Amino acid sequence: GMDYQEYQQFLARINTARDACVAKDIDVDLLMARHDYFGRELCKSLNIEYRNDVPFIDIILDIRPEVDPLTIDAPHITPDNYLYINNVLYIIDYKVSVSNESSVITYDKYYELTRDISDRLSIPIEIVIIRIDPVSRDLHINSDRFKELYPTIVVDINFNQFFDLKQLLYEKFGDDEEFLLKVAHGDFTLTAPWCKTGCPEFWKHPIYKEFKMSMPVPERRLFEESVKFNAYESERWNTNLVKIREYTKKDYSEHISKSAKNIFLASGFYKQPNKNEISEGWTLMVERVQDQREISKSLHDQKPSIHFIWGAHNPGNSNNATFKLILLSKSLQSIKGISTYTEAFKSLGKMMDIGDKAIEYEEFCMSLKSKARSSWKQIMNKKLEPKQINNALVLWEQQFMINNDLIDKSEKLKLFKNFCGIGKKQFKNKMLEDSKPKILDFDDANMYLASLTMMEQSKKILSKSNGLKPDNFILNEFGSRIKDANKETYDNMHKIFETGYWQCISDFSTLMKNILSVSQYNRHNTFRIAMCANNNVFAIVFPSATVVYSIIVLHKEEENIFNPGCLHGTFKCMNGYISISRAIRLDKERCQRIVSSPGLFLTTCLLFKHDNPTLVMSDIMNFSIYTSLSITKSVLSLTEPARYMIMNSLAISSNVKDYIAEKFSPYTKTLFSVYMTRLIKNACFDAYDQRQRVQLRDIDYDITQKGIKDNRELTSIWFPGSVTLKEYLTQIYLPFYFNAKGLHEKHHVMVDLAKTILEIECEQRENIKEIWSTNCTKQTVNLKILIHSLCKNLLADTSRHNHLRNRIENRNNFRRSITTISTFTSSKSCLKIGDFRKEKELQSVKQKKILEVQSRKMRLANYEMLRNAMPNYTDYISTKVFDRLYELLDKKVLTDKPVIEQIMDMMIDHKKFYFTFFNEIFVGEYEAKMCMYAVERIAKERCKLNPDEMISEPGDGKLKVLEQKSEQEIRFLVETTRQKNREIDEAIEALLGKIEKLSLGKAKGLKMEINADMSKWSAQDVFYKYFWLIALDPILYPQEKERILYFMCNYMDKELILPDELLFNLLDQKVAYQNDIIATMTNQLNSNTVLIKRNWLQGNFNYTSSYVHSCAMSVYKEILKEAITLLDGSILVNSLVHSDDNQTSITIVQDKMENDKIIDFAMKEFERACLTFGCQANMKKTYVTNCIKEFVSLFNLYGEPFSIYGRFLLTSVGDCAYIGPYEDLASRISSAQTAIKHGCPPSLAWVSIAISHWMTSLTYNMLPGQSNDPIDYFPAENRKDIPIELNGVLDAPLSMISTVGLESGNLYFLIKLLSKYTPVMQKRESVVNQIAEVKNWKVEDLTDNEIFRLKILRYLVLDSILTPRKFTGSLRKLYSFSKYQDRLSSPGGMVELFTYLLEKPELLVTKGEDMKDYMESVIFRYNSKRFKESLSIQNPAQLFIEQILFSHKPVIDFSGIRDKYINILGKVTFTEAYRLLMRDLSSLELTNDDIQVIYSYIILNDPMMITIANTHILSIYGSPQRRMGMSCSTMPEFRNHHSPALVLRAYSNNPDIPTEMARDLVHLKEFVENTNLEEKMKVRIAMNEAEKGQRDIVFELKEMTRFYQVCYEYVKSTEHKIKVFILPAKSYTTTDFCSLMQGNLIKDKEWYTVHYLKQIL
RNA sequence: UUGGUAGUACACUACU
RNA sequence: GCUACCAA
Repeated sequence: GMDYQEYQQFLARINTARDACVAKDIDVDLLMARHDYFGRELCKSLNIEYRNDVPFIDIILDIRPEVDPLTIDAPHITPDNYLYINNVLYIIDYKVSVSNESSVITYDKYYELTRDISDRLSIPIEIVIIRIDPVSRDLHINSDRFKELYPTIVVDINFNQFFDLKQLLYEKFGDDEEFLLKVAHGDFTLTAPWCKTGCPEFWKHPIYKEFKMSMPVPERRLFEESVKFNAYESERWNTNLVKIREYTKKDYSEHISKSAKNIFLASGFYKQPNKNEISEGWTLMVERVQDQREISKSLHDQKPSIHFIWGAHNPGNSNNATFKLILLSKSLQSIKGISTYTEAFKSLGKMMDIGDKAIEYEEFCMSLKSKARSSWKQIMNKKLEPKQINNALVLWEQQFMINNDLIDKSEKLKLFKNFCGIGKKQFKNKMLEDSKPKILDFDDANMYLASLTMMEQSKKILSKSNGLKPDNFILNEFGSRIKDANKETYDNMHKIFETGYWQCISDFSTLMKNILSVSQYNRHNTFRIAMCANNNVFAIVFPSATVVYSIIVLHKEEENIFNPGCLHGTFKCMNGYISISRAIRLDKERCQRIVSSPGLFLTTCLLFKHDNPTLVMSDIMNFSIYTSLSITKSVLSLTEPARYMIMNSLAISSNVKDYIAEKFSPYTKTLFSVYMTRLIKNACFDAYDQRQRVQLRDIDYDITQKGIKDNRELTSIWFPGSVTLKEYLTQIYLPFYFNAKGLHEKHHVMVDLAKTILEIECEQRENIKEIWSTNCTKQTVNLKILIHSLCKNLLADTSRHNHLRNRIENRNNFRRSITTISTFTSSKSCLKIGDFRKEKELQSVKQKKILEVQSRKMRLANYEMLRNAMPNYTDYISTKVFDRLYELLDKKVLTDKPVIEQIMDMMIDHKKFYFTFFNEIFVGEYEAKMCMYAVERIAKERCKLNPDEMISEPGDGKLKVLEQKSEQEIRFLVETTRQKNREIDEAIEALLGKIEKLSLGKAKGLKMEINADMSKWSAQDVFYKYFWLIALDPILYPQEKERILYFMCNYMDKELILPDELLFNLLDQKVAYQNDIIATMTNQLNSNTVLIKRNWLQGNFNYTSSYVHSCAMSVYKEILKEAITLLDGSILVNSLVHSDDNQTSITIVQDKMENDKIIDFAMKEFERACLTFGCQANMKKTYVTNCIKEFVSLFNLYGEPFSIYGRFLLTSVGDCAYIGPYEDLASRISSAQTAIKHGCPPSLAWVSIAISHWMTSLTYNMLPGQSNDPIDYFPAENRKDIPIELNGVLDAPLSMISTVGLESGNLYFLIKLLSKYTPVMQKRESVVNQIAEVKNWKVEDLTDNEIFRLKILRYLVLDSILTPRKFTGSLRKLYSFSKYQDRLSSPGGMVELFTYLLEKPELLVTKGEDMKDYMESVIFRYNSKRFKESLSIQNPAQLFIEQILFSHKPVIDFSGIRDKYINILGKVTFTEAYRLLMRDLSSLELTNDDIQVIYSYIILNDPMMITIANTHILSIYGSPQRRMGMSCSTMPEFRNHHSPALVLRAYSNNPDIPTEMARDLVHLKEFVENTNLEEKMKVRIAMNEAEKGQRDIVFELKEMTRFYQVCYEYVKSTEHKIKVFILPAKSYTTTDFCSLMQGNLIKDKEWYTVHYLKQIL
């Protein structure tokens, strides 16, 4: 082959090389040698003279000696060789390449540059590129004329020696990162392998053998060939892809064409909504429902539409608590007549009859309260003895003993067993496996009329004036701003607040708050009494998670009550009537929503009514009060399907028939549900009849006006009136968001989920046999089409970023320690398998002991078993992520080597996988999490490159993309139709019988929007298809592929673990063989596991699956395009993909076919496209329009963006962790912020903000006149002037609130001061200038309020403040906690660890890359009280009520607050904290320097706060204008290093442990010494210990922590988040965004232009 | 840890 | 579950 001396030299250089530099040079020399070697052998075959390089002037001098080299101006190119024959100049170049790319550039360059000289000399110059493929050895020559001179070229040439040399060089430097960078060139770069060896076990894996045998022989070879391929060692990175693509090209192209030709087979009759479709669907629905339910036509089977009866108040009587107590007692005893429970009721009134001894009652109660309020903790070891007060046995305020002297045992029993339903079961069952749930007959005539009268009656009663002042918190504290935003909404509030509706719901809320408060400490042998501001309504809280209660209403006329279907009986008493509701057993989470309901109801009504004069508020309220309060499964079964039913009904193409027939399953237990089912039914019919008004006709300015200039011509759904399209959509989609979470029980959501999973698995085992098919067989993939489409997409996507593998590694921290990755160190749940029999069986015993004790303590009248019955029980426990990492680190299973390297190892080591449900809906092992991390993050990055894949799109990016696509599509439709008819239009407008002939022949536009949904995405996918996605991937090495595929093989052998909960119930009633799917699939409860093969579990492979989804839509695009060119038309196809969400947009212009046939064609190919890739498009849900896009609950209407922003407003009432006034309010406010960027109008945002305040204050009894109300305790004559940190009212422009939330409260206050106290001459200056002028301020001139505020800002805010502490862990399952306990018990353990952390203070804020660092930082965490509390799951209802009940107890650690400004035993009450705060401030004065420090930490430290400050000062507003055409704009960056963890270590002073580390460190030190800190805490430490006379290791830790936490939040750069705002115009800069925001959020009806007087940022 | 004895604590309170 | 006392 090559020269031998030359060969041995290369072999010496390779052996000697120690540098990427040296090795790189060898690579170049090998290539250049190989190129020369070819040329020499090539020239020998052509029998011409060999020349390595030849100047072009020499070519001329040779063929034209008479030409003047000084005047010819020859090009500056150097061809390898040439040949002048027959007056034709052949320019030659040799290439050794498997690709033609080098040749194209060489040709284009040479050809272009030889044109000038060709024309001058009259010499034809032919450019000849002679290439040889070094693999096949085939020659390729472009020049047809050169092949005529050499029609037979033979080059017996062998490149084997060059391949061996290259291979030896590359093997030696394979791990050299620098080598890969230099060698790689230049559209593809790799990194070092993640592992050395592959996985031989893969090739023997039965599941691989299954995957193999299922393919034809060629595809087997190609798969094994593709796995063993690696781009690093190959000529090009894409050879494998290209090879496999070309092999499958024939069958692919035939599929595209065969499918495209189907356009001519379309009948044009596609699935389509109409009267009959709806009717027949409904018919089939009723049939199915009857099989599955027990239908009743009887009203007495009715369930409560609302868990509440109500009556108006009585101004004739007193509203004193004690008065009301007696009033009820007497009213109960004076019940007249005989009925089943009247004797018990009278007895109850007797048991709370304190007679006239009210003063005794009060003082007894206040005595008990004072005691309880004396302690932060609960009172212990002091028995509560009931006091005798008249006939009543009083245990506590409004708690009464169940006195057996005052009630017959026979009557008492009826009350519990039958009325309360406590301890009763009627098993009228015939076989072992025979009792269906009962519902009302929604389609019965009279049953409907029954529901209608309830709605009618409730309107007659609640519409009436409540006869109260409308005044309330929302109105008094936010009415002003709401009115200025929009007077209409202000008026609408009053309309509501004046009615019985508002009072009724407000009463239910207050009473429920009190019911819950009261239920907490209620005992098994006591009842309790709840009251509210309405002196006619009460609640009896019956003895015992849940509350059992009955509402009691006092009223004058007997039928004058609001009875939403839960009245038990109305009774005549002494001075009128008394009504009692059925006993209600309601879980406390529902109860908490009831408390919140006034917010929901107000929000709902104002929303539905907003800006619509056709709607009657009365009608709105009657509907809204039920949706707000009917917190039931009944309504849930209606609001979900309503979206699909109604939308399908008005769609171009859809399937109402099937959706209603199969999936609509009403649970009409209440009358309201029956009433609502009807509204939905009519909605569908009404929807179809106005279908043509929604869907656009044949139409640029005619299209956009429809959505922008939205006129009100559609029929309203839930109440009489007319409605715009937007408003129409809100009525359809909003109701789903009324629904509460967890309306289903614990046991019942699991069981349903378990059964579906198991059923699907069982179906597959017995029917699903095939993996591949060409006819879209159920749950199959078209093999060759998958392969070809993957190659094509893998090529296109990989080409648009050359450093992809690097991107993956860096963005997902593959190279870094596992201990530095959030998701691998989280507090999420995780699963581990092992032997925990003893632990659990001991707990089984200990649990039953505590059960019987409490069960024995009654003045009233099993794991071990499981594991004896189950031979194959896979034992397990659920721990936390960080805890499992600790354990594995501790047992040296894991290490702190790069995470990706351990993942690779884990893919071989973990052979058996397990998953289960929660205590991402599946919990997996930590090991499972590691493996899938690699696969999904690889996919993640390539999804980001793929332009159609959107699950990878960061932030709010989707809403902006939808808009860009739809504005691109309106353009295409318009311009394309205008250009196709330019000539027809000209002939027409030039000139009625001959105009008509021409107007038919013109092209018609077709726009269709496919809003699609995929079916059983994860449960019925063809998981095998992803094997190719891995094998074909060029960025993966063979060793990496082998391990990944071995994992995926194992993954298809994974097992689901059935929670013991499911297994008990079945064993409990297992007398013999049973057919329940759970027992069936467990070999009759032999195992607690089931093998789950084909179902990859929901949430685990989203990116991977979403990438293939994109591939399926790329085939779809090609089919539609080919189909339309057969009609010589134009087409634009766009597709947006998001796991099981798909929005595909088609725009067509053609003149040979009716649109109905194109629609019919397009949908069938959509269905087929999904199926060929193993996806099942769901046509019950999938619907088609020509104007409305829907994608992941985002809309685009005729080009304009649209969102159901209401859903965020409804969640702004319940979302908080219940920690404190400031935190809770912050949490609730962020929902209003979200709604704003989603298009919420100004006035409705304020209502949300108002409600948020109310709920927050309500939680801590801080409302006006309430105990913890701080107004009187501070220098302020208005809530707006009291700080936000002390639960003051928020005061700031809405534009500012939107951008920076609660922190705007202070920021605005500081801005008011600048506007007031800077000199008259400086007022028009920027912020920085006005802050400098603070040194010329007079503190003495400031008002008391202003100094109070400033003092708080200075000494408290710098580095939330009034946060209650709780006495509370139950952390037995945490491995790391047990170790923390070993260290507590160890003699010097903890001090040793505290010491270690002070030495490495980096660990106080971060977690080091080191293992030891991590393990020791975790043990440390446990020393924190608040951390340990986080690990235990907490019921939000219990968090809510605990906060209420402890409101008067001392829960403020003021000593923790006070110490921070110095240079008392235990806890304190809220109210006492206020007082202590004021006192301290009085003796702590405020200087001009202090005020500057305030401005510098708040304003000047944040570029955002500077900008926002300037925007408010320097702005001036232009005249108002309408809102027309809203646009999506991304929020720009305002703010302008290395890993914070290491940077902080360097600080404690060696940038070593590059130079840039010092660069970081230098300006970290500047931040320190300017606002001195290093010297501040050193002094602060020295003081504390000198006072104590001994070292205080705790205080030193606290100080250090905050010192370094300040540094941690200074160093770390925040990655700019993508958040998109709907605005009146487009924002192109930071200046635009502020002006628009500032100008868009002031008035509902109009918006303003905002200009500025000076520079801003 | 086991066994025994005795307990297990609090809001609304309102123009109505 | 938590608390106080007692016994091992």
